[PDB]
Order: sequence, then structure tokens, then C-alpha cells
Amino acid sequence: VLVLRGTLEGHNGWVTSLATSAGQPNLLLSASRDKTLISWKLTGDDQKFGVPVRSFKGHSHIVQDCTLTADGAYALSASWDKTLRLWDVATGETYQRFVGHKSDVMSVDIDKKASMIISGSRDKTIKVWTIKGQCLATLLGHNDWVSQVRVVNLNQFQIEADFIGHNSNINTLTASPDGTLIASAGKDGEIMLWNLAAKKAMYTLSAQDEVFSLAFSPNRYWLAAATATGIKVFSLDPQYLVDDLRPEFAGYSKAAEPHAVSLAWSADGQTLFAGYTDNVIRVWQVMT
Amino acid sequence: VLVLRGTLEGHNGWVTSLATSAGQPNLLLSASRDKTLISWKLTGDDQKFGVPVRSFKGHSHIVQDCTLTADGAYALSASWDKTLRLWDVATGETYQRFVGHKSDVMSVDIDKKASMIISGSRDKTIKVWTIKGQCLATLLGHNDWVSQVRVVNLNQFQIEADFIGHNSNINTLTASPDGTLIASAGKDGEIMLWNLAAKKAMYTLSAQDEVFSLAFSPNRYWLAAATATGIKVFSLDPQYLVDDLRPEFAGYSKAAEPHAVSLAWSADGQTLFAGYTDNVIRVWQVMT
Repeated sequence: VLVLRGTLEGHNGWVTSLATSAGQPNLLLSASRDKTLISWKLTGDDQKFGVPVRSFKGHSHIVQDCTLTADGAYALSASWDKTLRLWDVATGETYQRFVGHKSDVMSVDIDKKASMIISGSRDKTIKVWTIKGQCLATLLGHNDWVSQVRVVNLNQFQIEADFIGHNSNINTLTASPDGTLIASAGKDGEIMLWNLAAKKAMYTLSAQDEVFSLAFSPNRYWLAAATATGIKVFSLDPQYLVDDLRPEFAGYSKAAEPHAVSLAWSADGQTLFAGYTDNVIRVWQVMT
Repeated sequence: VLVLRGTLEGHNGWVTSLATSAGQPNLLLSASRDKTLISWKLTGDDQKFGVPVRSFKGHSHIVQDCTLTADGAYALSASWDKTLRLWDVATGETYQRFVGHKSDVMSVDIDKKASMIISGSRDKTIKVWTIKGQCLATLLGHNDWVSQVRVVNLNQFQIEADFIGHNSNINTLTASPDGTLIASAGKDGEIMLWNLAAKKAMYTLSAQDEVFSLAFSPNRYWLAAATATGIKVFSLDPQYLVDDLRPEFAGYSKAAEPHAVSLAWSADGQTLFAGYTDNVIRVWQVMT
């Protein structure tokens, strides 16, 4: 029961990624093919749901993914300039850029205690980092496989990657908040799921249309998935489909509607953000 | 209280590595800079402690390390031809060679259930393998670090590397049988220890002389270490030194005695094997 609360209109390229922290529910973050991130301050509202608070103009190329620390203090960008900048949300100053990859960076991650960085490049190259910008890991999986890479100044540390694969799995992933469950996009909306603990494949889903981003709800037991069709939201138990957030694109072709490309749940699984192929973030709310 | 039981006299280059399986205590395995492994059948004895049972003549270059399955069925070689052969101990037929590395392979490993292979190259490149010869992992650490890479036809699997490092740590490692503890050779016999579970560095040892191989006893609570000085055997609790197996090299210089380069404990921590810089395996026994 998601309802379209409004549209943050900021970027000049696809909103490629959304970020939201449990720290500051006050705040949203977005990357875009405009080489910039934008901090958003959200304010209770009908119109003007959220507001442009700050831009971060560092990368020479597309930012492909962003994410905030657990407190919301620091923002993190992954880019097609193959850089990873770290920013102070409050200032927009980069802290130390990660220089490792030779291929378009494509994801980013931080351990819960905010000391370790898990980059994911386009060539499926993983990399792990000290917050300083020192590269330690450069783990590289076999293309026919997906790879969830967790952790748990230090001179001591411990990592653990998980490896499930399928010849089709098109490198579009995400894991449960408690990282117990993970889903991966094959093609044609085949959404292979998987249970981490149970060490075996729970039953695949079907979006029947090309997928673009997956996003478990922290609160609900829902997966959410972008699509050229629009944003499908599944429940898992029962395994029914909760919604197809399909905007009424005001006079696009039936078939040329801009689509979502990035999802994000409010800190509290009561609000859903989506960047689109029209430089816009649409917002929905689970309503009573 | 180790005593020199005898000398297996087989190879034509350094015995670079020893292998022994819980499966067949009947059996010992050795690699050498002679491009060969040798299965040994051990028979109760004074003279002729062990016997040349079979040679395996595959690699084009030095085998750097060997090891047997837990049952003793299959032998595994890591080589400076950058190959990893898998053999049938009983025949000497290679099964499927691992073709991955570009640098001298230097270690080898199998998960307890004999399905997964953890190669370790000289450039500190790790690699993980299907018993078939398919490469999945190619994890690469930062030279100033050491890396213990564990696991736990499959389309599902899970790995977990641990990373401790030190600018000096000279890439000469081994872990407790129950992989709870690991030691690493710095230079000048600095034997940095570490507790895996306890996530912190227990107190380093000192061999005071260049180290060559480490080897926990399955049975005892001893670490064993090669040296240009000879093979030092520590206990840990108490942290006293149990022995310096220093052969009476019959008329080498004081300072040009051939030294050990590879260690191995009998299945039952009651016998210790050592390959040497003289193409010979010396054997000691903890005696009553």
C-alpha cells in the first residue's frame, strides 16, 4: 500500500543511487550520472517532500552508487572515474579518495563500526579498504558467480565472502539488513533469492521485466525491485506481490516511460525512494 | 624429547615439503626441487624407517609444497611451474591440473570435506579451486599482510579469509590443526604468533635464526620450526622451548650445515618429519 508522496527534482542525469541513514532520518542522499551527489533534507510535507541541501561536486564521471554511515555523518561515492570519495555530509569536503580500481566502480559498503570499505567494480572486482584509502583486499570472483563480501588504525581484521553464482546472474544484488538473506537479478526479472544462514536457494521470483535495483525493507519483510515496468514490491511470507509502483508518466509512450534505477528505504521501512531515468527521485509511503 | 629415528634418502633436490595423513599413518609424502613427489610407506624400524613407495614425475619445475587428503587417498602438489597437480597416491596419475597462477605457486590446501582447493602463490596471490580445476577465487592481500584463507559439483559455497600483517612478516605460515591459532615467520626467527578466536596477538617467539617452516603438533601443544640453526620445537603453555633438533652434520662447517626446509607431524604428534637442504628427510620421535 505505497502511495506517491512527491518528487525531489534535483539532478541532471539519472539518479543512479539513493542513500538513507538510521542516524539521520532527517536526511537522504543521491548519486547521479551528473557526476554529483546531493544531500536532501526531508521535511514533513505534501508538496516539497524533500529539499536540496547540499551538492558534492568531486567525481570526473558518473557516480554509480552512494551510501551513508550508520549515524549519517559521512557519505560515500562510487564512480565511473573509478574513484571512491569519502565526504563529510555537513561540508561536502572529500576526506580521502580511494584510488584502486581500473574499472568503473559500481558499489560501496561500510562495516557496522565504520572502519572498513567494500568497493565493487564493474569487472566484478571487489576491493576492501581502510577508511584512510589504503587497499587491502582485491578479491576477484568467477564471472558466473555473485559475491557478498562482509567483515567483522587496526593491525588486525577479519573478512568473509560468500559465493553463489549462476551463468545468468547479472550482477545486481543486495542483502537483508541483518545480511541473512540476499537476492540477485538474473535477466527478464528472474530474481534469484537465497538464504545465507540456510546455505541453500530459496525460491526465485519473477519480475518478467529487466530489473535495476533491489532493496529489502528494514521494517517489512519485503523486497523491492526496479523495472522498466516500474517498481515491484514483493512480500516473502506470504510470497505474494505487494505492489507495482507504476507512475502515470504523463505522455510518454506506453513503452518509453522513464524507469527506476535505484531504490532506498527510509530508516524505518515506511518510506521508499527511487531515482529515475529522468533525473528525479520519486518517493512513496506505506500508508495506514 | 625428540630422538632421531632415521633418514629417508630419496630426493635429488631439497625436500621442500612433507605431507602425512590421518587416513594412512602408513604413509608419508614429500616434494622436492627435483620436480617430483615421493610417497613413502613407513614401517616400524630402526634402520629403513621408511621406504620409497612411489614417485610422481609431473611438474616441469620445483614442487614447493605437498599435502594429502584427510583419508590419504589423494596427493596435491604446488609448483614453480605455477601448476597444481592432483594425484592418485596409489597410481601416480595426475587427475586435473590447476592452471591459474602466473607466479610460483607456494602452498596448497583442502577443506575438510575434500572439495575445495586453496592455492597460495609467491606474489602472495591466493586462489581457490573446485577439485575439477576451475578457479573461483583470486583474492590478493597487501604485501605487508599475511592471510589465512578458509572455507566451510556445488553451485553454493562460502569462504572466509583472515588478515593480520606486519611490515616484516616473511610469508611463512601455518595454523593450528583446529585452525584456532596461527604463527608467522618474520625475519631473524621472530615468530609472531596469533590467536584466531581471541582476535589479538599472543606473544611473539624468537628463533634468533632464519626460519623455514612452521608446524603445530596435532597431539601436543607444540609449534615446530626449521632454522639454519636446526629445528626448534616450542611448547606454548608453558611457553618454554622443548628442543633444538640439531643433527651432527658429519663434517660440514660449523656454519654450512644443511638445514631443514619443511616439517610434518605424524598423524598423531608422536613423529616429526623434516626435509633438508640435502635431499633427505630426517625423522624424529617423541619418546617415553
